[PDB]
Amino acid sequence: VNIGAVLSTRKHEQMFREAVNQANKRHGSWKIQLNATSVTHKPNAIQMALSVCEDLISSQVYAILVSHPPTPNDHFTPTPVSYTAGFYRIPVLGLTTRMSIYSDKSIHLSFLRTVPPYSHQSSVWFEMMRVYNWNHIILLVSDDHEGRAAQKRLETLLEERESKAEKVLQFDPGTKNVTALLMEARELEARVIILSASEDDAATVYRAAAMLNMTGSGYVWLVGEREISGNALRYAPDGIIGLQLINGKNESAHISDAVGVVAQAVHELLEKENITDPPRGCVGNTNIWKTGPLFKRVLMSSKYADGVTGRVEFNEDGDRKFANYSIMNLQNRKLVQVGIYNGTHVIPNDRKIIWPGGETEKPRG
Amino acid sequence: DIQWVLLLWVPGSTGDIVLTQSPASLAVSLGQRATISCKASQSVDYDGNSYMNWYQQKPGQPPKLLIYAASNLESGIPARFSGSGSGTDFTLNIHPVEEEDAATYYCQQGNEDPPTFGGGTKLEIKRADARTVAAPSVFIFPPSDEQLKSGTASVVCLLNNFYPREAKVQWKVDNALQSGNSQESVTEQDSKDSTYSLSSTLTLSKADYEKHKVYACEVTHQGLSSPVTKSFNRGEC
Amino acid sequence: DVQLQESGPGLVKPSQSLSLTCTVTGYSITSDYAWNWIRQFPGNKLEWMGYISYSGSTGYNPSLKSRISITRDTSKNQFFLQLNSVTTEDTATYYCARLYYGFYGMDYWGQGTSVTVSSAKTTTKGPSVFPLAPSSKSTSGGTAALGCLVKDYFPEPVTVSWNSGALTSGVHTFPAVLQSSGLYSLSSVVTVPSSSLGTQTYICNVNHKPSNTKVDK
Repeated sequence: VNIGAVLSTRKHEQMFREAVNQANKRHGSWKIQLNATSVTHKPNAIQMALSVCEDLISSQVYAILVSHPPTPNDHFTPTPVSYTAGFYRIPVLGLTTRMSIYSDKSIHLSFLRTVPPYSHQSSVWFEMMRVYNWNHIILLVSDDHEGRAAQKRLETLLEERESKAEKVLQFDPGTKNVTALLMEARELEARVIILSASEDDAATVYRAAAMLNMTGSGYVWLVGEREISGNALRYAPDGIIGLQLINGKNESAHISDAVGVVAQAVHELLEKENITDPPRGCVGNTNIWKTGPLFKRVLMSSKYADGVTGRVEFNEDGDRKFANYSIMNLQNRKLVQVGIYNGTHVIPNDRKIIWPGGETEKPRG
Repeated sequence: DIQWVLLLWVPGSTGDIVLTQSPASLAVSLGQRATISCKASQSVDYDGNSYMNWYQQKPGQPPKLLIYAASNLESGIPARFSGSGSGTDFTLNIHPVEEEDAATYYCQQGNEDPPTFGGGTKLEIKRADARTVAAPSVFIFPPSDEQLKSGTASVVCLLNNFYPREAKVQWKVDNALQSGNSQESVTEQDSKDSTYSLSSTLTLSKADYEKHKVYACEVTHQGLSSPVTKSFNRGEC
Repeated sequence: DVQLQESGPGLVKPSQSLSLTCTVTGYSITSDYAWNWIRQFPGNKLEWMGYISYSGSTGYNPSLKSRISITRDTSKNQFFLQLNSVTTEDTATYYCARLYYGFYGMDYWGQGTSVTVSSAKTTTKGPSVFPLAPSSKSTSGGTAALGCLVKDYFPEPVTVSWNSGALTSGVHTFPAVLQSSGLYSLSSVVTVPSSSLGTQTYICNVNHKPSNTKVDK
């Protein structure tokens, strides 16, 4: 019943301690006897991996939590902990990164998160497209690694919608010669700009479009969670659709939601039989966790009746539960908002969608 | 050395004068008692009366000691009041409120070798009470194009009838989490209506002005309860 | 969002590395606002330095980057500063908080915290309190003749307040100039009625923040 944790900032450690101290038995009905422990992340990736391999798997932990922004790998992803704990089918909570490539179950056996990856963002964009009949759209994704998976998911969903897009290919990561493709898109069906790149890779496209006065009516800009922050708000046109998921921005709320999900998973595991401990990773031990596929099934293949989010219909991939969205608009950096996605269908809010074209009704998309 | 000359003439809320009576000034106009209590129960009673030489530094007249030691009238100042008192209680009831008796009485410590100051309560108008109010203007002067091209602009708002203590800087623009966009700029005060002047060096560049929707400020003072804010959009060069 | 208590040290060595207590207690720092120090000095305008990212990028101006190395502390969510060679113009009220990009208008205070480059010099001595007795035989027009007589203590950047200030019925701002000798005598007095004179004395509560001298009488 021992549970571990691996954070870097002191605030995350304090929040985890408070979460495991108070309101830890509220999730469910069984009186749990978990032994919560936390390990501070090392500045070096090898030393931290060694500490993980000598502490977590040796103490027979069931789940972890990685949510610190300043990762020691300088890539904003928990690489060593995941590569060390993937052998024992340990559900490495990679809620600190949104990379859709790492969320795939191909190269990562047990790697879940509570943050919508690029695949979930593309799914939400596709769901918003079919509402206003946005079939012929263009994709200006400049990123390659995750952009390939993004455009693959986009084209597969378009084929599943009995249709086919026109531009689903990439040109160059962070280029400045997009004038030709922009002039070609000036005489296309829809001006819906689909950009799912990084900070600088999207800022380059934003400034290149601003240099060509690409801020007319009908340009629906679909951004992600970490695409407009710090300085990308000025380069992007005023009125972008800024997607934001509940307990995704706040670190404390995200950690609380992750702890609640872990508690619900432990309770569901204790409800059934075959309650075995993972093999202790000592010297010479190369044993595989027997309850690995069953744990994956009770994590992603099953549903959750309670928890922090209090929603149902959990995704079959362990990426993010389909729930209500908090999509806020950024008209001149104000508190305006647009139609949010409520898990199953977009429901308009009190104030309607404001468009950068000048009007508030359906633009000339 | 313990008390030097401050920026303005009145002590104000945060003033370096401990011998002051009123925060801003006394509510005296003409022919009424204006007691300038400069009581100081410090180590100045060196076997006799406490030395207290109060003087004025009005613009145009050099600082001249009115009464030395608060006991004997100094030859050179016309007898226009009754300045007496021994120990710590100093009787300085200034009943005649004329154009000459409307300066900051700098109560200098006679037992202190370095020239000290005191008082500061100028006998002028005080529009800070319930009936006496002060409402400045509400027109916002648009910043010049040169200040916008130079990066560091200055959105100076027109404030004429206000006091240094009445500096409403708490703004509220669509829940803007910022800290620091102006200062408490003041100028010389007038004996007619206390005409001050407020300015603001708020930096506003081309990009910042481009990503700017409204400029609804808050000029709510004790007298100007309903200020007409000028929430203009971009392009007001 | 109002828990950003800007604490400025007043006992730092002159022309040395200034480490301002940039207390950031609130929303998570995820490169949302402009966390930088505003140099508001009388005589020159404020210069926009830059901002910090979620993990630390030091996106400040290239001019004040070599001799001004801005640090980042994500563990305690309270980063320090390394302002070396604090000159006369550098000594001013800084605003180390979050700023929304766009310059729409600040909701915080407009005074700041002056980081005075001072030490255990003659400017800060033992507060010599005096037995100020309220004289009932005094009528200063419509106001009273209260106040305190605390001298020879911490200069202007001290945090002297009224007797348990919770209402602040007269605690306003006032532009003042620093004294050459440093023996400041700031006596904050609220607007009290004339009837309050003699019945109850009001002595300012001189509270030294960097010196921890809670002596007032």
